[PDB]
Amino acid sequence: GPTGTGESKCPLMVKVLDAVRGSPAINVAVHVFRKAADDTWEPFASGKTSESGELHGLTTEEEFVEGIYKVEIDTKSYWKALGISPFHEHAEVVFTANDSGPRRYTIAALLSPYSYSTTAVTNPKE
Amino acid sequence: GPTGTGESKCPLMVKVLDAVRGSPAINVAVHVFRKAADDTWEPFASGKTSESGELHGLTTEEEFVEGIYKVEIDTKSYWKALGISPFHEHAEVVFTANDSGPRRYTIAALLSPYSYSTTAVTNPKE
Amino acid sequence: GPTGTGESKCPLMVKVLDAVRGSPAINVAVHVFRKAADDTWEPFASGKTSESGELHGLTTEEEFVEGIYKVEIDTKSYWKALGISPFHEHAEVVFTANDSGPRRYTIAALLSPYSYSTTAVTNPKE
Amino acid sequence: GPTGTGESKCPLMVKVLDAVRGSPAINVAVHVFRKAADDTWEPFASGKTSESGELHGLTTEEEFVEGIYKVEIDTKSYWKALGISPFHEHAEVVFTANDSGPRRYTIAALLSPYSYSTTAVTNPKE
Repeated sequence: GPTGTGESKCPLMVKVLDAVRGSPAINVAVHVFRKAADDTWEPFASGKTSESGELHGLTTEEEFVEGIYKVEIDTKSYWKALGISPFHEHAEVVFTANDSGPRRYTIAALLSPYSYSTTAVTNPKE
Repeated sequence: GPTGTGESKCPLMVKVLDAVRGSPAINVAVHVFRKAADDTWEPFASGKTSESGELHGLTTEEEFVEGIYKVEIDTKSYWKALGISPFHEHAEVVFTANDSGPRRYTIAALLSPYSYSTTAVTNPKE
Repeated sequence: GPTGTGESKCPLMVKVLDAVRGSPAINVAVHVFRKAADDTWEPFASGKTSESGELHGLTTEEEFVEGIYKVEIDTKSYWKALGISPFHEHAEVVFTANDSGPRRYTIAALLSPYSYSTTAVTNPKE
Repeated sequence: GPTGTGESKCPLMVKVLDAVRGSPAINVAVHVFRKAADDTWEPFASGKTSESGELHGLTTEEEFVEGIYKVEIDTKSYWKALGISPFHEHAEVVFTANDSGPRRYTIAALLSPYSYSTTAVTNPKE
């Protein structure tokens, strides 16, 4: 579940919440990509949210180098399973991650069938 | 149609959206209040949103004086009518109307059974 | 800080996030009221968010009986201190809390100077 | 003024709001894409939001066929222009345009340096 391509002080964590039910979004698949040298998206890490709606251990401090990363949340499969025909195919969060500043990231996403918000971070990890 | 009290160049407008169905929240009750000297809420204007999810002609420029206002939105009757169990009793937006600031105010509300956003203002008009 | 009128399995917790800075909202004063028998708001508990943007220990399982509670977040003082003139006087969350179902509550609030969202819960506590 | 490609009864419209200043996001670049057979994104329509934060006449009913669309919003250049350091590279909305569904689509985006919401649809018109 909440795991991926690494284990460290958790430089990248994802938390998904369900705005219709008032609970975390469990079993939401997440795919992380890194912008490759040839400008394409290279697959970086993936997992699914736990019963807490969280995704941990996706990567590691060493592996998480500067770059443009795309965090893709499969919202569609999530609503489908619930009996709902959602509007979005998925929710994507694209950002630059460096060395030069903030180096631990909490990407949060609040889900509604026709809407979603996404917000980012704190500082060290907690 | 769906109007409040006074009709003319709208200094205050309300718009409500349904994030579950992806459409405007139609026929929603909104009640506006002004804090009186003894700090109690005196009814100011009221109305129900139209088929477009908007409420206009609530008040007028001469009537809308500086002060503290409360826009209360009956969110619960809305979800009940749809058969979804909601969390909130209602949504509220409390703000100070200040002359040296913008004249026109659009209070936007995006609704979910367990969550809501509220955003405000602009200046010239539509 | 994150404390109030009780200590238990945390039936009521509050977390505030800053959407402009990407961090938790620290030192945000929170006031909780309970609808009184005579239909007025009786003060119930209060505190301020910690460095994590969270508020714990506000109440206790025994003290937190069925009722309509109003959670008031002093967003205005928060932005003022930051050098910003916000739009809202505060952010309020009004809901019924029972015995008959969900009995642990996490009220979260994401803050912007002219906007704010609020969402509620999970189930047991975590 | 601020238009995309084809002009007439708008099957797709975009509106962007600034949650920091409480006004429309003016002069924002939006690029629309259609997934092609080989699953690559082919440019479909583009434009900059007007003084009202809207983008109209992007396409036309005859042109807007069923398929998967991507609306990319240049959020970063927006915050840079204001001098605020943002988190996201840009905002994206990926969705399937399906005939048996509504015809008109308004993609609404509410922006903050570290957070964004996106909501959709209605049906008849304005």
